Amino acid sequence: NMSFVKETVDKLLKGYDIRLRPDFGGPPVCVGMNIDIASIDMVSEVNMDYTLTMYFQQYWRDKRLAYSGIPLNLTLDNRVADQLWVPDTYFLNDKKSFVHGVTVKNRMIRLHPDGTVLYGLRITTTAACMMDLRRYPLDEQNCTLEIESYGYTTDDIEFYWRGGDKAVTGVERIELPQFSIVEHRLVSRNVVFATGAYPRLSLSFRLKRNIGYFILQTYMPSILITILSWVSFWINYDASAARVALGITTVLTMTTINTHLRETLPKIPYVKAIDMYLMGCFVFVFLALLEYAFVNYIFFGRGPQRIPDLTDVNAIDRWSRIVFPFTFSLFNLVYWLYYV
Amino acid sequence: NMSFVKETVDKLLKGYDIRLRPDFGGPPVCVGMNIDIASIDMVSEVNMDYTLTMYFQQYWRDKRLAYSGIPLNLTLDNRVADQLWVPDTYFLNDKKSFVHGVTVKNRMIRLHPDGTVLYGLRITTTAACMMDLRRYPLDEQNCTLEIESYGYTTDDIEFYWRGGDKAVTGVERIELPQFSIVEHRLVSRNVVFATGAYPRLSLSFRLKRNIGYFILQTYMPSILITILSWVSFWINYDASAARVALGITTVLTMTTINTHLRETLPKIPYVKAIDMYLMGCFVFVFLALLEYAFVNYIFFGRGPQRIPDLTDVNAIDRWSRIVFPFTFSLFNLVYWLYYV
Amino acid sequence: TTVFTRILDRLLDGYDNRLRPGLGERVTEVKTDIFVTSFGPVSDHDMEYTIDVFFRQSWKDERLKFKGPMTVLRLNNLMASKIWTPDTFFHNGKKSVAHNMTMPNKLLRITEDGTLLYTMRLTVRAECPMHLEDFPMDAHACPLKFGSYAYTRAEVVYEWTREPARSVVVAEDGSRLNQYDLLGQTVDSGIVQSSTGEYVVMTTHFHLKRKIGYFVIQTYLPCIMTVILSQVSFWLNRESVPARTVFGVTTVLTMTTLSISARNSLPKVAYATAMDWFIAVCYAFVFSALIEFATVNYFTKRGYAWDGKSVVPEKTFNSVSKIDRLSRIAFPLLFGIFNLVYWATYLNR
Amino acid sequence: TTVFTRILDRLLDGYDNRLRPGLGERVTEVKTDIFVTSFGPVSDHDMEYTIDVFFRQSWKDERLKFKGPMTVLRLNNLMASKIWTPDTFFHNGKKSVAHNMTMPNKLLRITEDGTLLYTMRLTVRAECPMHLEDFPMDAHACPLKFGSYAYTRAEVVYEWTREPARSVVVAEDGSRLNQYDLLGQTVDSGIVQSSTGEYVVMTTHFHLKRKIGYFVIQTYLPCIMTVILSQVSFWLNRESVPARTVFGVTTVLTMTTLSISARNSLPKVAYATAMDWFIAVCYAFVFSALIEFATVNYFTKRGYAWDGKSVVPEKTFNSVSKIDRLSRIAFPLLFGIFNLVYWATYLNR
Amino acid sequence: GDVTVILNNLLEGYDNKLRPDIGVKPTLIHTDMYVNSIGPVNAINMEYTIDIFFAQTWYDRRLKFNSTIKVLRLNSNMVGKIWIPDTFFRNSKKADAHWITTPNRMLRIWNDGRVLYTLRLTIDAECQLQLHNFPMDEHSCPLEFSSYGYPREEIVYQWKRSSVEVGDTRSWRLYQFSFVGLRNTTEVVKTTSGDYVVMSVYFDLSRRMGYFTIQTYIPCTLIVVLSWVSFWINKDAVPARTSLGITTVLTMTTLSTIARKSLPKVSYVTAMDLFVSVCFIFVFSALVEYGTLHYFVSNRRIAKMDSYARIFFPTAFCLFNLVYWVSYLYLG
Ligand SMILES: *[C@@H]1O[C@H](CO)[C@@H](O[C@@H]2O[C@H](CO)[C@@H](O[C@@H]3O[C@H](CO[C@H]4O[C@H](CO[C@H]5O[C@H](CO)[C@@H](O)[C@H](O)[C@@H]5O[C@H]5O[C@H](CO)[C@@H](O)[C@H](O)[C@@H]5O)[C@@H](O)[C@H](O[C@H]5O[C@H](CO)[C@@H](O)[C@H](O)[C@@H]5O)[C@@H]4O)[C@@H](O)[C@H](O[C@H]4O[C@H](CO)[C@@H](O)[C@H](O)[C@@H]4O[C@@H]4O[C@H](CO)[C@@H](O)[C@H](O)[C@@H]4O[C@@H]4O[C@H](CO)[C@@H](O)[C@H](O)[C@@H]4O)[C@@H]3O)[C@H](O)[C@H]2NC(C)=O)[C@H](O)[C@H]1NC(C)=O
Ligand SMILES: *[C@@H]1O[C@H](CO)[C@@H](O[C@@H]2O[C@H](CO)[C@@H](O[C@@H]3O[C@H](CO[C@H]4O[C@H](CO)[C@@H](O)[C@H](O[C@H]5O[C@H](CO)[C@@H](O)[C@H](O)[C@@H]5O)[C@@H]4O)[C@@H](O)[C@H](O[C@H]4O[C@H](CO)[C@@H](O)[C@H](O)[C@@H]4O)[C@@H]3O)[C@H](O)[C@H]2NC(C)=O)[C@H](O)[C@H]1NC(C)=O
Ligand SMILES: CCCCCCCC(=O)OC[C@H](COP(=O)(O)O[C@@H]1[C@H](O)[C@H](O)[C@@H](OP(=O)(O)O)[C@H](OP(=O)(O)O)[C@H]1O)OC(=O)CCCCCCC
Ligand SMILES: CCCCCCCC(=O)OC[C@H](COP(=O)(O)O[C@@H]1[C@H](O)[C@H](O)[C@@H](OP(=O)(O)O)[C@H](OP(=O)(O)O)[C@H]1O)OC(=O)CCCCCCC
Ligand SMILES: *[C@@H]1O[C@H](CO)[C@@H](O[C@@H]2O[C@H](CO)[C@@H](O)[C@H](O)[C@H]2NC(C)=O)[C@H](O)[C@H]1NC(C)=O
Ligand SMILES: CCCCCCCCCC
Ligand SMILES: CCCCCCCCCC
Ligand SMILES: [Cl-]
Ligand SMILES: [Cl-]
Repeated sequence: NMSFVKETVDKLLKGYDIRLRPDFGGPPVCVGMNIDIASIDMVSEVNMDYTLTMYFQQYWRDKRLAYSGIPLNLTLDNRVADQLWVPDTYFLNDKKSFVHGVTVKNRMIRLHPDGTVLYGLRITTTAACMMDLRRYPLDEQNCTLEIESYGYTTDDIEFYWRGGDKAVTGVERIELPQFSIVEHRLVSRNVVFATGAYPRLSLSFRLKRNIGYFILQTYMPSILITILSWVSFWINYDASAARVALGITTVLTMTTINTHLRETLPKIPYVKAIDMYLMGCFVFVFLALLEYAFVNYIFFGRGPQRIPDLTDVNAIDRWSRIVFPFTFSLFNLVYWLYYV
Repeated sequence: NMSFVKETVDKLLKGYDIRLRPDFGGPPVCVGMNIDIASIDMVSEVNMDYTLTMYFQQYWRDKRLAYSGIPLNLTLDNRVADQLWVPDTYFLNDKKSFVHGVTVKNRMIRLHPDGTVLYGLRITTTAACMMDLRRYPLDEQNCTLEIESYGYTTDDIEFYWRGGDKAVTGVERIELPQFSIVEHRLVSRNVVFATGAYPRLSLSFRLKRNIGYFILQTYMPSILITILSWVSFWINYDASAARVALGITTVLTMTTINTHLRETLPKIPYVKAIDMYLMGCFVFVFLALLEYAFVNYIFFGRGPQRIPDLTDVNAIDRWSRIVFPFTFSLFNLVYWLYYV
Repeated sequence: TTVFTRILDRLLDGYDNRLRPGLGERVTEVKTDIFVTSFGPVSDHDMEYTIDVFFRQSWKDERLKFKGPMTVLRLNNLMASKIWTPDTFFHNGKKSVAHNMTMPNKLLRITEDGTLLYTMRLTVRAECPMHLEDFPMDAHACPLKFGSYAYTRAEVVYEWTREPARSVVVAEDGSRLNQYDLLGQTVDSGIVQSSTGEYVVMTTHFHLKRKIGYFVIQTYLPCIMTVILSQVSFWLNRESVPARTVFGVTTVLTMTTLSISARNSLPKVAYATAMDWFIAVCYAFVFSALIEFATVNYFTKRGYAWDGKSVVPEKTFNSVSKIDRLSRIAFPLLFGIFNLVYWATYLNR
Repeated sequence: TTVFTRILDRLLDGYDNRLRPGLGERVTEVKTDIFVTSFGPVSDHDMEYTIDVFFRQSWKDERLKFKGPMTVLRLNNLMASKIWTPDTFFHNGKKSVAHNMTMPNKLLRITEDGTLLYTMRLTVRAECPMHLEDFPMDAHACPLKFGSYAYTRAEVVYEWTREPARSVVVAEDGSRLNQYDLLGQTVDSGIVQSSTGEYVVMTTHFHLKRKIGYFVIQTYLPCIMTVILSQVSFWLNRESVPARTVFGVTTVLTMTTLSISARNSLPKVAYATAMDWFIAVCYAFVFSALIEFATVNYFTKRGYAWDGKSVVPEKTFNSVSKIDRLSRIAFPLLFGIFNLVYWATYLNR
Repeated sequence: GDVTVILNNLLEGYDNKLRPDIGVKPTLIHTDMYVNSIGPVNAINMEYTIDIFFAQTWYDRRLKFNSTIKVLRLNSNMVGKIWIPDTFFRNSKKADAHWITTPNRMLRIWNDGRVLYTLRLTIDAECQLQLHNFPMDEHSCPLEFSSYGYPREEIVYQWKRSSVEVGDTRSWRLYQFSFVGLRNTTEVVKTTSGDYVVMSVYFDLSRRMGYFTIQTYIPCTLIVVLSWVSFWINKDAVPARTSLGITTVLTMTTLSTIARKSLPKVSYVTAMDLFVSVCFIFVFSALVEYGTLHYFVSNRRIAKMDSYARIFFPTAFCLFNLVYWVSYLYLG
């Protein structure tokens, strides 16, 4: 029996021209593609890319590989893929990709009696997606994978998603610590370069950044330090040592929070929503300390000489006890409505 | 004319045994070497290595490759190198190296009528050099590139810097972010191992670090904090809150400077010149704060019971106003003379 | 099928890929154009930039002429490795990638007259020397130089496919820069001389300008406000010795915290950048403010401040320090003047 | 050239590299020696060390006997890939490097009687299990074990070329260690048992001791002085409540800054090291200094200090705290006792 | 030699592209595993490193031979000549065999056709860590493998008597975890190209606690206790109590920066985050307590708020610790 399979396979590969595509000179060869996504990781804001591991399958019919007398779908050793024609599929936004090779090259070739070829690869790719992080950490990112044919134009090869919207699976099972995959969708279109028009398949995800991390690490420490800076407004004006120590240490603490976050957070060198909130909180603690310096100067500098009254020391503190909590609430309302 | 060249090249490689060196069984083949240094990058103190990109040219005569009737120097496709004998040149202190392969392998073969072979490679190597950082950042480093034959002993191969001191170019155009190449040197010698004696060429650079960055960021903040702690000697003894707050915050500031410099500077796990200066300044702010506690104890502890007098707090403070600036200047004088 | 198969077999019959087209007769001329799909990240620490391109080269090879119904042989890399192709390399290039996922990203097209079109997809990481003395207000022209590796200009020359400006094209969405603005590219051709001969170099200079808004909100504004806080202590009464001392030292510690944080973002160079001088000057103003109070406190006669009830004729009270009154003008003015000189110097370059 | 080519072509005629020499007749004995050109960095974070070696192996293959003008065939890797070589692998080896610049860094030499000398230049990264409970006063014996992968001891055995001590040689200037001292080496041999049989293992242990000077000046001395500084407050008058309160908290904040910085440099072990215990005890001492003042401040009757002129009648003034007087002795003594016990525990062993 | 004759005969007419019993029955493969070391667990990348000797045994009737020799002990030379199962590791982020000094592979063929194939592997395997109980978190990191292209009708894997063997666990690179035990399972996973027999090994890991107790839990507790010193200071000591209150807040903010030191930026609250945050609230409230006390008593029962704070703050922090440690060390 196994001789008949051996004879059949030898017959198929004898005289096989790997240089010729299926249906050469005729209709373009239709290639169907499915992706099973094993994982997504290393979503990099700094490098503007994400790393994707997937089972990339390609489907097409090669009548040269049709066989009869065997009611089996012949799975062959993956090294037979080198003796067969496979599509020249490439990913346009791919920066660094490899086919896994333990314990062997993670590749599959499965023939079918009608001549259909199932060609599977296990690929980890680092795909580039431009990220707009001006709303970070409340940003939402759309990262794609651009599947295209390099050499063959639309006259020679055609791409489609095998299974329609069900072509890509495993997206719902992905666990990203920092993102939630809101939606994924599939697009089939044609792209024109200077060298011709090529089929393109596009797989796009929508990543929404999880905010719970930044509530505990950024916003709550900043809010609580800002509120502490208002405690000086309820301290007697004569307590210069107390209010100055309270004011300048909150400024130092806000600096400590801001400089710590500059290290742990990704280094994105333009202004983001996270920067505006930290700068806004730093202005409030800066102004709260300037409030006492104004209060001290009014009592001592302009005392013997003899909008709040600006001449009553108690009025300035009582004014600040209302305005500073009120403006900071208004600052948050403007901040969160503009970004959420 | 082009068919004549093809037959000429075919005749040269007919019967050519790649396993046999030129003049096999005879005198050693002389190999002359030129280096065009493209760049030097990533001079790493942590890894004790530097990365060098260069055009590495090798010159030798192979009588098997002599051709006649063609008044031209044949530049063949770089793949012809695989069919020719080339020296087994290696770099002893090379940690990681590669030949650039975009768009093709960056390799040159140029034959000459008298059998001379010009073999070039564009090599990026991370050569290792141990750096003596005990005087860092006021240190000079000497990083070399050892060039040796692996299999052939001095009976089989001979190296020489082709062109004398001109054999290496592009050193004067090197721009290092942290160093400045004082000079470079070419040395030819033999090295003996247990398996025989081998020829060696040595290219060494002398690197002198630039301290302009460390003056503003490393030394001056420590100097200003040390001077700042002397302000305590000009404040009255009974101002305990003022003098202690000044004293202990300068200690905290020196700690902040020292611990953060440890993170930002290269992780060198032994004592360097800079570590002594930071520790020396940390001693001065420690002694300045300790000076007040001595003054406070003399007035309040030994007061009711009834080199300066050691019984007058004003005398101790006035004594400290001179000795601390004087000793710190003396410490700086001894430090800078020792390391410069 | 058979006609195309016979042409493929006949093309390489008697063909020597070790010889460039026209060797010993004429100069092999290569037409080159670049499509930049993404101008990738620029690293100031490594002084390098990444670029993703379609590198297209075209030349004439009379040995590859064919006659048949087809006018172009849309061939793969399998045939391209069998024929002669230019040994083009990037002079300032670093570790670069010729992608081969899932197959070698190369195409070779042969017209019936022997013209070859040879494109490949590359990710080129290239050196970009940087002079960061104006950091973060610096502008750079990152180069991209390429040419033959082994063939002198008497053997292989390079030309741009079209006018040099239009021979390098960047995709509309192909700017992956976070800290820079790509202002455009300058394209030129030249000659370089080496120990091995003269070579043609094709150069593209991508112009970048660093965006300053982040450094304003992360470093410049916090440092300016810290200096203002130090100078605002001049308005406190001179009898608040613990307050003005704590005000002085903690501002110095605040500047130290900001100074260290700023230098972490700065590339590890040895000269002084524009941000270094701003920080160093802001350090001097904060340092001098504490010494200003040290002088003021030295002349404070009385340990009690004004009681808020008694009048001071012109028990007695300390007067307002003349050092304080002058420093209320000199320190804000000198820092204001410095900002005018600093910002005019570096924003006008 | 023809004569020498015929000798080389005759060696591999009817030669099966799938079979070890002496198969079915004897055990293949491989003579091994190592020349350590450089003992590279030891990485605590990876539990590994790098070593650059000339790994030399010698054995007898009677199928490669020859006759000719020469007595030794100084060959290359091109010939070596055609013959049988030992499948030596490093048992604790991580991702190691066989250098290929500019050519494979291997040499093969065949004497006329069939003896083969086979040396390769390698960068061996080997696992070094480190128990850092005594950090930074810890010492390690990093092993370098190697042997055959596929052949048991009944087929292939390894022996040192010379006496085992003299069969591993370190170059005079090879030490690339920044944080360790290479005290010495121990060379041995043995048998390792697996589910697939018994295998010869050749073992070298490199004895390393960590240098402590950097940690003394960066961590121990600043922590000791911070503790001394906290106990210095015991000599301030009890009426200086803001002074001693700020003294207590800022030393605690100073200890926190030192504690966090010290742990950032260590490998990310989740158990307590020696340095962690020293810092923890220092943290407790600084915490206890501020608690001591709280007790002292609780019994301070009067808010004013001694005026400098009135005689204390042993208006009235506060006496010096008995808690302060005891703490001036108890705290320095207990910290000194702890230091003597701490340093004796770790420096001795 | 007769061994050369045997090897040549076995490869004559042998097609390595065809699985043994290709149209007859599934090719049963018996797998072993020797774990050389389990490398560091990388929480940030949600992966761990493992180094194994991977052994696979199967019968190939094309490799039967008749001779006095009963087993052909070969090196990696013949691995590429015969059919080899396409075993890959499903959760492998990155894996590599070893090639120094030669391919670290073994091939033994018995005269009845049984084939033993062994190779050394280093695998970076994905492990999704649930860090809710960090640093008291326990994990069971899997290592899955199966055939890449052969479904269960063609290749079946099966554990041997000793499925997974481990050597000296004390020599492993588990910096932050202690190895607890391992389990091996067998399951069938349905994919778009068929149903595959999947073999899993689970490595139970428990995080070590010693570093976090000294570094975070004790210093954070001492800062909270130091903040209570304010309640025993006279309320007239405005500079002393304000400086103590705000400096403990600054210290607590400094101590909070190491809570998420080596963790991915997850958005749930870990056990370490809950403790540090509560400690921050306690020192925050101690400073707010004095501000309220100072305002009503002087800057205008509340006049006795210090007496209440001397009891309530230690009691609430002791009650928090009682609930915190019971529910994270015993209630899981
Ligand atoms: C895109 O392009 C990239 C390239 O840019 C491409 O990657 C390349 O992929 C190919 C496969 O398609 C790889 O080639 C194979 O590599 C196997 C080993 O891979 C490991 O080692 C690589 C370095 O190879 C050196 O060392 C091995 C032994 O360790 C040696 O065999 C090699 O010749 C080579 O040795 C040279 O260099 C060393 C120094 O390095 C010198 O010391 C030495 O003297 C010599 O000069 C290394 O690069 C690999 O790492 C890469 O890949 C891994 C994944 O695999 C990845 O994780 C890494 O990150 C990294 O990317 C890896 O460590 C090698 O075994 C294969 O050789 C087999 O098979 C080929 C088939 O053509 C055959 O030609 C060989 O002769 C050999 O035959 C086998 O050998 C078996 C083992 O001994 C044996 O069991 C078999 O029986 C058979 O034995 C022979 O059989 C013949 C008859 O067939 C007979 O005549 C003989 O006598 C004998 O019996 C093969 O070379 C290549 O390494 C990859 N390169 C890179 C840079 O990654 C990628 O795939 C492309 N992608 C796409 C989608 O197209
Ligand atoms: C992330 O970001 C990317 C980039 O923005 C998003 O990708 C885009 O997604 C949308 C939604 O899925 C895509 O729109 C669809 O495109 C397909 C394919 O269009 C192609 O093929 C058509 C075949 O008939 C062809 O007509 C198209 O030609 C266009 O241009 C010509 C002029 O040149 C014009 O005449 C045509 O009308 C087209 O505009 C093109 O070659 C298309 O079939 C879809 O049509 C459906 O929806 C429209 C809605 O009006 C409806 O009218 C139709 O009847 C039909 O129901 C639709 O247009 C878009 O192509 C994607 N773009 C890219 C660059 O990929 C991605 O969605 C984002 N991800 C997430 C998660 O948000
Ligand atoms: C680095 C070292 C610098 C050393 C600088 C040393 C500078 C120096 O020596 O200043 C002294 C003086 C102090 O002025 P200030 O107003 O602070 O002090 C008053 C001054 O001492 C009067 O003389 C006192 O009156 P009297 O006659 O005693 O009744 C008065 O007593 P009272 O009315 O309060 O009771 C004091 O308050 O300052 C200047 O003149 C400012 C010049 C510009 C100084 C600019 C300094 C930056
Ligand atoms: C961390 C240590 C915690 C210790 C907590 C200890 C808590 C505890 O019980 O303190 C009580 C007492 C306070 O001593 P201290 O000298 O600080 O307080 C004096 C004491 O109260 C006298 O009784 C007062 O005189 P009188 O009789 O009223 O006229 C005197 O008033 P005045 O003369 O100033 O007007 C007070 O100053 O301490 C000890 O005896 C030392 C014990 C050993 C201390 C060992 C310390 C290591
Ligand atoms: C790994 O799998 C094997 C089976 O392949 C398990 O061994 C079985 O254990 C059960 C226990 O009830 C016995 O009934 C079977 O007879 C065993 N089969 C054997 C030995 O072939 C083994 O326990 C598993 N290891 C685990 C779960 O850690
Ligand atoms: C170096 C510290 C100087 C502190 C101020 C001194 C003022 C002296 C006025 C005569
Ligand atoms: C009476 C309260 C005094 C302290 C209040 C501090 C927080 C104010 C938030 C509005
Ligand atoms: Cl080291
Ligand atoms: Cl771990």
